[PDB]
Amino acid sequence: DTHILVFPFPSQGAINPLLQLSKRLIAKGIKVSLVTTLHVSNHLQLQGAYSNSVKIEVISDGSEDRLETDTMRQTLDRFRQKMTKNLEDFLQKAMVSSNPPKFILYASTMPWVLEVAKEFGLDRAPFYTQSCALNSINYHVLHGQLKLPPETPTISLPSMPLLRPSDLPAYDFDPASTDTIIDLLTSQYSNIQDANLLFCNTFDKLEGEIIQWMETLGRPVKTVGPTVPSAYLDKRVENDKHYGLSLFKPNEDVCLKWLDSKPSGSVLYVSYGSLVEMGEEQLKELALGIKETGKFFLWVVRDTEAEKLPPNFVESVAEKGLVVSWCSQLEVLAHPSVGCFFTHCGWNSTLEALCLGVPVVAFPQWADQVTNAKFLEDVWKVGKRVKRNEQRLASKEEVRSCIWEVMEGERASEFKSNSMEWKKWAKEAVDEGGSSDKNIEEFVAMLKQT
Ligand SMILES: CC(=O)N[C@H]1[C@@H](OP(=O)(O)OP(=O)(O)OC[C@H]2O[C@@H](n3ccc(=O)[nH]c3=O)[C@H](O)[C@@H]2O)O[C@H](CO)[C@@H](O)[C@@H]1O
Repeated sequence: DTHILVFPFPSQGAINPLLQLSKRLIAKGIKVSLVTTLHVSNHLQLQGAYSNSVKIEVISDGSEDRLETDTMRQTLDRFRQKMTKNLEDFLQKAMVSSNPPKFILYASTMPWVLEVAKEFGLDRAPFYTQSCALNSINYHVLHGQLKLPPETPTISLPSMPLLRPSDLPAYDFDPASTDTIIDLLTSQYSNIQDANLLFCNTFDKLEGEIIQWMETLGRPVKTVGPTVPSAYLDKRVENDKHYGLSLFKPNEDVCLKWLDSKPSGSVLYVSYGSLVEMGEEQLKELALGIKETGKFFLWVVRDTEAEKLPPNFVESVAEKGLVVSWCSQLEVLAHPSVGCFFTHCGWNSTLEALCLGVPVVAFPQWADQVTNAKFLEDVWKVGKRVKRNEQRLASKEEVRSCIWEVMEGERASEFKSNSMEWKKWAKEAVDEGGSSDKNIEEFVAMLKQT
């Protein structure tokens, strides 16, 4: 049996991509052990009931958890120190077992794992879960060719589209941690000389030239994305309709029946992000702008954010809008009545829109969302970004006009045609013989040779 370890960043918001990749690997005959923390094992249902199910290895005792008194630097230092010892202790045992691991695939945000693997003589590779465009930006910040505030009005990197400073990732949302955040991201490219491979959560037709640029750094690059459940793509992995490893228990849904009565391609699905907080002022303009379009809309917004909606808003859109606390985003985007997706452009949501063929109204808020939005509008051409003013407020007029332009304007047919092409190309990449399937097959072949 060929056995490997997968070690994602141990957070709910960061583990889905390699859980999905793990499922593609076990479908090809690889035995996978998920290395993780007590916290993740307690909050997620990771155990499958089958012979080839991902094996869960909890290697921590919770002492690596953040304390309320920490600066981000202190939390990161304690995590690295304790998890370095935890991984060393785990490999001490695993490397002398009956079927020792032959490789460790780890999140790119834990670059310290490479030095542990190096000491043990264990093959290893980081997984970059975000876009390949972010790899180029972060690499250029590490090597001095770019700065956190761009020193120039325009940015022309190699094999990339032109970027304005507003298109660059915004991580100054927490000004005391900005320096720590940039050091961690730039540290993901520092030790790649010793990586067996570099894995990226993207596909060749989506970021081909950037991937080719990344291949000039000296190491083989394997695109294995999009990491979206097989049911919404190639359908080659039996009932894989969710991101997790345990059996899928669907929630009671009020969204699909409502969508069933609406005309095909007519409704705007709205989500500004499951963990994004929006100010009352901005939420009011967003709400009224959607209302002014007169379109049917399905807005998913969590209970603590829903309390910030204007009074009488929900009652005022009783006819055209369904505002709910939760829906299955994949099932909503796959529904034929959904014709546009108002999104914050998180990388997960970006790939879901591309895989499901839905045009977008882009409303990025922080981090890599701004760069993803730039690509959705200006490179992939599946939608438009909401214009904000000199105070960064997107007005209700700016929200309404953007929605109308994507769904009804001169380029509306272009966006739908482009969305349909990307859906076809994303499915092709992960289906048999595709660019991502080939890379996965190549990895599995390499593992079979040890
Ligand atoms: C790529 C990534 O790591 N996350 C992105 C984003 O979220 P991301 O793009 O992951 O967006 P969400 O947090 O909204 O979604 C998380 C997951 O929950 C699902 N979902 C969400 C809401 C809902 O009602 N139902 C549902 O099923 C989505 O399909 C997705 O798979 O997180 C940050 C937002 O602060 C971004 O900076 C990240 O780039």
